[PDB]
Amino acid sequence: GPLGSPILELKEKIQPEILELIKQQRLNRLVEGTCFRKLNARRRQDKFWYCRLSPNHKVLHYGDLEESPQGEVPHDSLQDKLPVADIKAVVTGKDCPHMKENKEVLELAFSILYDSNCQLNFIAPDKHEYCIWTDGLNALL
Amino acid sequence: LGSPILELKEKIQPEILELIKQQRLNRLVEGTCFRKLNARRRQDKFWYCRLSPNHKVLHYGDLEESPQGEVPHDSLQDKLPVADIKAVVTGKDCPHMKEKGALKQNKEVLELAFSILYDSNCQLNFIAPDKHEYCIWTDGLNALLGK
Amino acid sequence: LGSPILELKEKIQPEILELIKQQRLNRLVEGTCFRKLNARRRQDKFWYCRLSPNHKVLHYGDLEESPQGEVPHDSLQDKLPVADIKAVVTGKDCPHMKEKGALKQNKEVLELAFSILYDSNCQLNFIAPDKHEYCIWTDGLNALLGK
Amino acid sequence: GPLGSPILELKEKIQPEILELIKQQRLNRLVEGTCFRKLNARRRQDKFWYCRLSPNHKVLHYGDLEESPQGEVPHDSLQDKLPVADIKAVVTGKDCPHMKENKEVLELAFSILYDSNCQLNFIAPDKHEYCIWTDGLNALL
Repeated sequence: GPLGSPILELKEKIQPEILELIKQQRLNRLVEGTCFRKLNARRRQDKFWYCRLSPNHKVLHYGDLEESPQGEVPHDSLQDKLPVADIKAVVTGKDCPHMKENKEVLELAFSILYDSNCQLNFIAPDKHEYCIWTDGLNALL
Repeated sequence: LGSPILELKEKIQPEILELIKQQRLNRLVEGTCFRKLNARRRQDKFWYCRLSPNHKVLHYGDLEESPQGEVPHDSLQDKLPVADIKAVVTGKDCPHMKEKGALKQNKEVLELAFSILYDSNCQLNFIAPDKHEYCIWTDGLNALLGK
Repeated sequence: LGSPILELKEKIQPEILELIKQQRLNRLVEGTCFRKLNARRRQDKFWYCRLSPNHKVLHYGDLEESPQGEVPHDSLQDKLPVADIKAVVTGKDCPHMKEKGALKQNKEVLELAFSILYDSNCQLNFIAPDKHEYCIWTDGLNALLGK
Repeated sequence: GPLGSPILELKEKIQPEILELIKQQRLNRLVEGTCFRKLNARRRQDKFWYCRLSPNHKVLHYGDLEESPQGEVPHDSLQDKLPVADIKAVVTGKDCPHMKENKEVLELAFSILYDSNCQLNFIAPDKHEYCIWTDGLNALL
């Protein structure tokens, strides 16, 4: 009473809540993160590099790992960081600066462009990890 | 080619918005019995309005009483093609809420009033029987038009 | 450890059912003004019933008129702890729909009647003002109890 | 009119439709399928083996591939088939008959038990494919 009707709550409440929870889940995939292999390591062992979103969603954290992790990678421990605010664009495939030259690698390549003319270049280990980053970056941006 | 990780954004999310949208519209397909406005002595005092199953036309027609069963789309005299709708207005902005003489409405019914403007001179004027039917129509018409 | 492919079943699906559930319950938190039953000459002719924000207690109390603003939970005389509810009955199975004398209800209101049975002798008896409020209460009580 | 209210459609319509579409999506992941490497091939090349659900959801189809596919694998072309009706159980990890003996492989192992005491044993290529099969089999069963 005496105005308004729960008939409205499908559009006014249920719909935005569902969009929000799907948004949050696209972002939480990034918070969890991905371990990438250091492809040009020429160390005796395999070397790894981790990238993940901070818990408040405002900062990318990334850095070298001595081993592939079997659990959570604390973000503050990683060497490097990138304010999400400082991201200009995400580019994909042939558009990536490290891809100017191979059909399968192009499907896995993405780059984050930031600042002056800086770029954080990736080659995802598989198409699921690739989709996690590109979809999560779309949500973020 | 292309991971199932994408189907939250690309499949589940639009299919959920489509379900919600279709439900808002199907509430008008069911339709509503309205009190007839400017009804003379001895004329039918009700009329029914419902959206066609394909969501393309509003069917409507007078009724002698509030119906106990379903009123099929085809049995209603009149059609208003949805494409012909200019706008929906509510409350004080409805022509039937601007009557000055014997046709004036009680102000008590202001929160219940809406009109569909079509064809740059015409209205379908409504007074909802209640606030829930009001919301069915205004929310349903939002879905049919903008959102 | 453990893929994001699982979060359709394990995260999105339960969070959607929880949203829907919480909405059905929050419709009772808003509550409804009911017509007072067996009201004597000069007694308050309305009463309000609403669920506590934590969904644990039904608050209710008499009102002199149908309220224009919100009726806060705390201002209502009486509490019925949800845990104390045995059952919900409807229509012909409501005690107030079995009255034989001066307290009998018009049969027209049968589809609007429901009662909450509590404490193995007591009822809160309701006649919903309309079919939409009826559904708010019956659907809301289903969510509070079974589903 | 004159009975019922759209207030009911959250519980009676929206809720089951959403469960159904999520069900359908867990099953469609299987319809698309997964290419598995033939780990004990000792052919000159890599050999592959595909497994997928039929479009009507009633039959598993699987068989050897000469190459990793870059597209849709028609199900009728695959050598073998398994009525879903004939599936007794899905077992996981240490419970798998091919796992009686290695923490990372156990996380990827699953077996479909069918018929007499038959078993179709798998080692998923990655944790995403593993989850696609186990979640999809749960939906199916």
